[PDB]
Amino acid sequence: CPTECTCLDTVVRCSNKGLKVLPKGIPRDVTELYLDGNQFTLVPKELSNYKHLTLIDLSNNRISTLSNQSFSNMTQLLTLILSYNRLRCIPPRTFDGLKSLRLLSLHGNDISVVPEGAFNDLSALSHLAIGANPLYCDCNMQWLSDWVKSEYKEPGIARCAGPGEMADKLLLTTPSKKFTC
Amino acid sequence: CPTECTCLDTVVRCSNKGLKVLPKGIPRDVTELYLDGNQFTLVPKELSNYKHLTLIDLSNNRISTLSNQSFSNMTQLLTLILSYNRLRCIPPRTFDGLKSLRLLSLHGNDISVVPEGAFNDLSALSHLAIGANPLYCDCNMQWLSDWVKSEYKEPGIARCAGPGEMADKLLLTTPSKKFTC
Repeated sequence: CPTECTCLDTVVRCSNKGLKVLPKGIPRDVTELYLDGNQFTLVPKELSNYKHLTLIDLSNNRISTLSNQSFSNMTQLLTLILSYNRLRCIPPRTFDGLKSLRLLSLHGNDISVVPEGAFNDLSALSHLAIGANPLYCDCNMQWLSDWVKSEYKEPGIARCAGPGEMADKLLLTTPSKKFTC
Repeated sequence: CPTECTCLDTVVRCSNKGLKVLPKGIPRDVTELYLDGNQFTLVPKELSNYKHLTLIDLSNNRISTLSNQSFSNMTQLLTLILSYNRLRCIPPRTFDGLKSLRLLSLHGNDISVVPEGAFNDLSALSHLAIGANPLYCDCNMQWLSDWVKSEYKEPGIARCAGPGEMADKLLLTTPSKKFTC
């Protein structure tokens, strides 16, 4: 078990420890990894190397960018929590391969645009949190409006920042035809 | 259509209009009612006259209290959004009768206690939002840990404020055995 962490029952906790680098020597069999409340600015490239990992909590960090390699090779991942970071741009293939992912939180970031096709591989995703973001509700967000409107995937919290008449309207219930360019 | 609102084919919006009481003249056939961003202090009991109403949005109001009586007669309701209000605790029968409810948001309140049985009749509930609440995760909250663990319902935002070591711990994955008195 890393010095900075506690390890119990394949669950590894390194929460609120002032970390900006992944602790060395995390158990190979880790299933739940809690890195909330630290000072990471990037997703560590190594998280891909933990082949049993089904939950990642990186909430309340300083993460400003993702790469198309960030969650690569994580076909087993169930829960991905990126709440309360500094995300804005979401690379189009960031979530590729994540065919087991059920829960995704992007709530509390600086996101205006989620590119179409970003959820192409996310066929098991049942619960999206994407509130507390300045969503720009033009035709480029129309696909997401349609996506959340099947089986209550977003909880009526996320709202358009704009433009114009879209101001303060819920992502969930606003008709997809109103998302125009 | 109320003077304080805009209406389109059974959807009635009265958002950000400085209201503290329901506008008079809500059409009898209303299906979605948006009262977000006003100064309501209670859920109006007269909402139960509108028998086709399946979505109520009361986000961003000043609701400090619910009654066991709040949602009497409103059996058809599918969505109830109470985000960003002043709620401290859910009375145990406040959601009785809401057997069709799919989505309930209590996100962004002051809730420390949700009493056992509050979700008894919520057998259709598939998405709960209860993040940004100072949840007090003692034995009186163990049932809620078990409830969110029983099925995929909550995307990993809800957190314990306490007691003690329970501070900052996720409701979703923190073992129910830790919810003690």
